[PDB]
Amino acid sequence: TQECLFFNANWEKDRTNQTGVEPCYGDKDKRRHCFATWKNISGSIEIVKQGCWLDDINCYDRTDCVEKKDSPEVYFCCCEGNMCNEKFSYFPEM
Amino acid sequence: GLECDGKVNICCKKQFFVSFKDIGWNDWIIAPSGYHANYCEGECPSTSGSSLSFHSTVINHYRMRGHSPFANLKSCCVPTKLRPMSMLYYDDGQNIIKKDIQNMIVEECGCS
Ligand SMILES: *[C@@H]1O[C@H](CO)[C@@H](O)[C@H](O)[C@H]1NC(C)=O
Ligand SMILES: *[C@@H]1O[C@H](CO)[C@@H](O)[C@H](O)[C@H]1NC(C)=O
Repeated sequence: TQECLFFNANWEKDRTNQTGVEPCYGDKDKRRHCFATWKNISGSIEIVKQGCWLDDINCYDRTDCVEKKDSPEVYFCCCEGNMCNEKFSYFPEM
Repeated sequence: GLECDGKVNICCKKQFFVSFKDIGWNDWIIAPSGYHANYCEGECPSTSGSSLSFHSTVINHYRMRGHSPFANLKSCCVPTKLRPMSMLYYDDGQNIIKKDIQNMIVEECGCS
């Protein structure tokens, strides 16, 4: 009963699916996550990838998918919860 | 297996963090910036884990029954269980790639 939004901007080159819902599989007693990585050129957001993410503490106890790093070239996002990567936000931690 | 708690130099899993910034890998690794790789350390006196493999179990069964040369072999702290881990890095053609790389984090340490 765990799944994440799947999106691959490189679907053509990789010859894989472009969208869909990816089921998250992980070892017992190990958490599961969703991830989102995009670009933010002057406000126009361009998603790069979205899908399941393996057990990562950095993603623990986060129902919101937020990027807290300061102005990265490629924004990353990870979170806990079904479709938690459905939406993402930017809130740098200073 | 066991986690290292000092004093006792038995085979235990010592925690260890790898910072991609340190080894100069953050230029091609978007996420994460680092991770807990860990390693194994500790002397092994007379397979000394908690949940081994079929092969280690069969040979261990020959060891605990006196059948040599197993009683003439070294025993050393080595990783027994290894965990995969997700990474978002750059391809050789500067393409953003996400993979579930295997044998990334040492979870259990045992004696060979
Ligand atoms: C990929 O897309 C095809 C066509 O929609 C579908 O049949 C298949 O199950 C999908 N696979 C995954 C892993 O999403
Ligand atoms: C980056 O995207 C977020 C929404 O996810 C937005 O709030 C922010 O303004 C964007 N960055 C810039 C520089 O516009």
